[PDB]
Amino acid sequence: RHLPYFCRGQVVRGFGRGSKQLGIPTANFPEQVVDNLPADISTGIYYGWASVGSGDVHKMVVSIGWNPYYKNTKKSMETHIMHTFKEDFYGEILNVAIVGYLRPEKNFDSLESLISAIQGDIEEAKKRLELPEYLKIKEDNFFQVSK
Ligand SMILES: Cc1cc2nc3c(=O)[nH]c(=O)nc-3n(C[C@H](O)[C@H](O)[C@H](O)COP(=O)(O)O)c2cc1C
Ligand SMILES: Nc1ncnc2c1ncn2[C@@H]1O[C@H](COP(=O)(O)OP(=O)(O)O)[C@@H](O)[C@H]1O
Ligand SMILES: [Mg+2]
Repeated sequence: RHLPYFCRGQVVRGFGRGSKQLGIPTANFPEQVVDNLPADISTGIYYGWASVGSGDVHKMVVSIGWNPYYKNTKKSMETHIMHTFKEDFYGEILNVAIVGYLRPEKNFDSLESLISAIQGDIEEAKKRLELPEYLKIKEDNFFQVSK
């Protein structure tokens, strides 16, 4: 209902061990950005398009979850871009267009099942983003302003 959702934010570090350890880096936005999501953007896994600073637009998956740590029930958001970056981009602006919903959050009983799930979400996102209604969002002026 609030898709496609467009937002931009500084890329910031997270806590615990980064998902770089899984070969699947996940970029965070400051709390200010996540707080401005409409409530109807429920938790779960979404897919869409992203660029960093003035770079090209690439396919991405976003995880929207509950934060265990802040007062009230604050959400969290983290984006994995399906593009190999030559270096990190902390502090740069990540521009995102969230275009579709993949699945609700799920509980997994091992890292094996978690990693397999994430890889499957990525492969499914790549397929869904080829649909003409989603492929066109790559060309949105939203992304053209950043170049
Ligand atoms: C596409 C995608 C889907 C995810 N799905 C789930 C999920 O269904 N359930 C869950 O508990 N964690 C899920 N995660 C969580 C990541 O494994 C977790 O947030 C990890 O700690 C990344 O944060 P980090 O940068 O601190 O490592 C998902 C992550 C991604 C990228
Ligand atoms: N494909 C990519 N998608 C998301 N982040 C990437 C990607 N390639 C490199 N990065 C870098 O990885 C960082 C995320 O790594 P991660 O291990 O998840 O740590 P953290 O969540 O604490 O920032 C991003 O802030 C960014 O600088
Ligand atoms: Mg991360």
